[PDB]
Amino acid sequence: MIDNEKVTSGHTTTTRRSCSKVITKTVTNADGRTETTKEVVKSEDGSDCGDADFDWHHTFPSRGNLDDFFHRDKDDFFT
Repeated sequence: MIDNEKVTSGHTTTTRRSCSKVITKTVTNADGRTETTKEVVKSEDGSDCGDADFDWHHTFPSRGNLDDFFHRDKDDFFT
């Protein structure tokens, strides 16, 4: 119903790399259409953002959850 993409309000993100940021949105429409938006950017230096990694992401067919937890942030205990 409502064949129209919502306004999709969101920070739209801006910084990538300094923190782990992976954006994959794959839309499969049984009508025969298929678009794939993929953007993997992982800090190539250091690798320690948000006390570990800002946002985790994962790989969903279209949308539903990150199989992790957005805004991830916690102390890695102490080896």
